[PDB]
Amino acid sequence: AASRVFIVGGHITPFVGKGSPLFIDKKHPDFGKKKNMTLEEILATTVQGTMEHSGLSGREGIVDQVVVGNFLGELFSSQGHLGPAAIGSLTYGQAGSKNPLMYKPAMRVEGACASGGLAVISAMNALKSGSADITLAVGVEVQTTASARVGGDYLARAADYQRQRQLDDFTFPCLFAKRMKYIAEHNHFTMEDTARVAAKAYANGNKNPLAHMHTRKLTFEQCNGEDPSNVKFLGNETYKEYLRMTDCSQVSDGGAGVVLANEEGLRKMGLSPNDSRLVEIKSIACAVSNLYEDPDDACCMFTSRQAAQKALSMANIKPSDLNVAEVHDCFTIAEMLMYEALGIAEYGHAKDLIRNGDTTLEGRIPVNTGGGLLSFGHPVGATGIKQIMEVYRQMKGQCEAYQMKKIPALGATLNMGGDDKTAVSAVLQNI
Amino acid sequence: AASRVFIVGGHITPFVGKGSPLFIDKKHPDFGKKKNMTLEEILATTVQGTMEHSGLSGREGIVDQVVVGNFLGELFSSQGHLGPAAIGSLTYGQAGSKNPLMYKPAMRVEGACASGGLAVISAMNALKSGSADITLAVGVEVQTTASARVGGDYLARAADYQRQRQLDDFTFPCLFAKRMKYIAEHNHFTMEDTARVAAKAYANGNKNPLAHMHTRKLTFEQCNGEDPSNVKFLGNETYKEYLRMTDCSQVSDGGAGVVLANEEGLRKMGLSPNDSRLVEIKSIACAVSNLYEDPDDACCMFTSRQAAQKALSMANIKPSDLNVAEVHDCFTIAEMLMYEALGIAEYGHAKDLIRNGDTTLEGRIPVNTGGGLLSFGHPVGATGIKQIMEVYRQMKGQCEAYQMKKIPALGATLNMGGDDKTAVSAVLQNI
Repeated sequence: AASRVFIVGGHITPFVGKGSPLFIDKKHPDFGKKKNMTLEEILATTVQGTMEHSGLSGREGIVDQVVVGNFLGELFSSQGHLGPAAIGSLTYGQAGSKNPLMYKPAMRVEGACASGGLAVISAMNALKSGSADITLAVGVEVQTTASARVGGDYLARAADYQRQRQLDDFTFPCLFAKRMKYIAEHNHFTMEDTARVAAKAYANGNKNPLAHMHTRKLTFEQCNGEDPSNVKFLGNETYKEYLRMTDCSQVSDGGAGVVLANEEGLRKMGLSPNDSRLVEIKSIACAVSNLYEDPDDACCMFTSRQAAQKALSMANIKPSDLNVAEVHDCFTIAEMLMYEALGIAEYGHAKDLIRNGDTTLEGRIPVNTGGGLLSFGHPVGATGIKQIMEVYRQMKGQCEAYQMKKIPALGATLNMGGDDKTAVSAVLQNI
Repeated sequence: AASRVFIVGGHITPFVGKGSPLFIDKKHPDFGKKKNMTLEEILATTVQGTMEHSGLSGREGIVDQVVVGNFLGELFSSQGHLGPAAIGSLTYGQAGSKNPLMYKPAMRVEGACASGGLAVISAMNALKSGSADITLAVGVEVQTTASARVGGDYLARAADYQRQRQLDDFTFPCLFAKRMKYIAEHNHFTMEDTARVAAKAYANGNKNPLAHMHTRKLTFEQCNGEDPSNVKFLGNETYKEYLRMTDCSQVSDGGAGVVLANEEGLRKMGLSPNDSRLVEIKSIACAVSNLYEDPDDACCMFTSRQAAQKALSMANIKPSDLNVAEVHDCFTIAEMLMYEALGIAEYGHAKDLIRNGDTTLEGRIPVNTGGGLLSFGHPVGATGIKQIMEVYRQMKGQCEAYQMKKIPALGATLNMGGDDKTAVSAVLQNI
């Protein structure tokens, strides 16, 4: 009865927002002449691309169900109910066309910035339960339709809003600035260390045409505050000094999709489980903590640590076995904590890794090889599936300018929601 | 083959809003002195009541996963991320208390007014997949924090918002008024038939202390428009004449929860699968259509029909085998169409059932025995789980003044999202 799950293929759209030449604003050659994609268009592009790149064009009816991850569509796009949006995504814009997805099951799932990861878990339950053999998991978000401050208030839906919205209009930046204060007070790592994380993300993004910040070049020195425009922007005076612009992930639009199959699903598609286009999901785990209460030790992401430890234990591997990882760098501060949650650094030693370059493209454990949430960008619902697909892409040699020289055999993802209140971690094995 | 799934117990809160003596407004003895429950409070009450009534007190750690159904908490309560809200619900308001739900998997699922039904399917996939043996599915909603018109706009998130919000502020009432015009043009049923649905709902709700409209008595004649206050309130002139106030489900706050177990889960609790406190979920099915396109025949809810047909076929029963049902009467008009989608009336014959009383408490197929969405009320995320629990309560003889005299052996639910764009249907078998 031991039922395995395979990534058959997937798709990542360019991630776009302010600072990307692909984002249309008063300044783009096409301003007034063309528009940025709507949520519906990103979803359509993501579903279509996922089917295309997974060998399902012309046989989309063998997909059993679709799970959508999305956090804030109801706010930014006035649109919930993305299940039936997904069902209409294959033929979006062609009135009355034949539609092989009609009447299949579909839903949206949500857990803040972990929504993409949750969509993958839900898809996997289906594949393991008798009810599906092939599933589509897609994550989409549009956040460019509101100002930075309105956006902050929207993202604050991930916080304990009643308790924490008062911190700052930029509620999440402030919650992480609050960690960094405590982190500095305990000498856990420094603001130079977090600058070094950004330097790496932006260098990696410069090699990735899909990255929101692909065209932006930043030195360590700029990331460390030697740039007048790298402002300490928070309003809350208690935490203001601990966060720079470059410490923050992007407000982005984008989508990512993956096709997941069990062994019967592979058979229906004419594939063997040893097919070299495949990657096996050896394990996936989810851990969720208490929205209403925060641990004292701001130097440890306990929930993320639990999810990663569960996933690694289920896959029967240790962190030192990992060859590549994607982690939830919603801030530079978060990336450092993620190294310790994943277990690739001991508590208090993420700083060793970032000072030695161990997580750069040339290091022994490259992390966020295409730019992370910092430079690739952070369309919240897409992020969890983008993580999975970036491990997949490295494993199949598809990353071009940021391709790892040594093709990774084992990889991990670690996707987080809110201030370490939801976490989803997967262990992937190259086939 | 697959593991069987059992309802072990569950909970329904009173559903409250304008017209309920339990709802605090400028007119309640406690106005200015006490407040209505927040979403967090409803969720706490619901999670605690569910554990309470499912024999899990003290041993809540044996629950493997929690799934929350909710539609619009991000709008009405500025709060998403209800997974970790649920984890914190067991001990809500007791700072630092020990919490056996810590680090369990949890998420929110969403498909408009089918969000509760989808929570149930999702929990069931977990039970069948190796990852859970006992699950908690809870559905909650708070909608009384905005006006009726704002509420209309928020509920329009269930529509194709870009395409359909233009119809009316009351977008869903208008979409169903639009069906009713077409229905009247094809003689499918009448506005007198839909008055009869309301009259039965309010009579049933008068026997149910949990019903939002428990204290409101309405004759058929009032429901049929012989009451000056029963107005045709829509703005859209094309559809305005086809919908009265009493045709509409309530804007309610409330929660419902259920504990679901597989065979191993029963064993862990000390229960045998023949225990007379249990109900078996013999089948559950989901069907989703295209958000962007509508079928011409407004007289058929094709999606709901597909879900019901799949569920009945999986359970190897016919509609005529059913002894009780709960259907999605978001309008009286919807109830009539639900009879035909469920298959207890043939196409064009729901009118025969409402005229002959077959779906009343004394009929051979009672439907919505406690008031339905019309009188019990409609906290959208709770509805789907409330349906399961109402069938359970009838089957176990717990409905008091609205208890069926002949205990039902077989029951069905049909939960719908939006304008028949998502449907979830379950076949329940009494033990």
